[PDB]
Amino acid sequence: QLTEEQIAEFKEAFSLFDKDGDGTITTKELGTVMRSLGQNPTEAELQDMINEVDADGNGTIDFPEFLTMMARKMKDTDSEEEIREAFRVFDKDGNGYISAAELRHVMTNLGEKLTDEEVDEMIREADIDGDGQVNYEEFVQMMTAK
Amino acid sequence: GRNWKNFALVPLLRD
Ligand SMILES: [Ca+2]
Ligand SMILES: [Ca+2]
Ligand SMILES: [Ca+2]
Ligand SMILES: [Ca+2]
Repeated sequence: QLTEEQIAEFKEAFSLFDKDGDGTITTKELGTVMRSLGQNPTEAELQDMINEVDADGNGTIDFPEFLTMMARKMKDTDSEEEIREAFRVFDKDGNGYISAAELRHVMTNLGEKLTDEEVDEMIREADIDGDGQVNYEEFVQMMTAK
Repeated sequence: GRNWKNFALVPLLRD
């Protein structure tokens, strides 16, 4: 029951990291993405991140190893502390609502080239109440519900 | 209608 939709989504996420498109994610590529989000992982942390999933021992992450990384993380995310941390990454002005403009800004900072329509689509997918924004409860639902 | 969950998880990868 893996869908074509889920695969395309994983593919988009992989390509966010794989900025040179060589089909592998290196420590440098992980470092660049986490730094674009205001984090500062050390070389050792980056190596440990790859090591957790590096099935062939080659020092980089390929597609199925990236899928493994994501699946582990989905399973590991129930804590309000982790989810609230992710929420604040997107709720730039801290007003408790992720707007289409805030999501556009974060996507741009990540290097993801998305149309205005694609960003509105993302807000619509997570918006439950229909106010046109994403509140914390809606963000939780998006993260824990699948 | 476009699921964004994988992006929202990225800040949590560091765990
Ligand atoms: Ca690469
Ligand atoms: Ca590998
Ligand atoms: Ca906001
Ligand atoms: Ca809403």
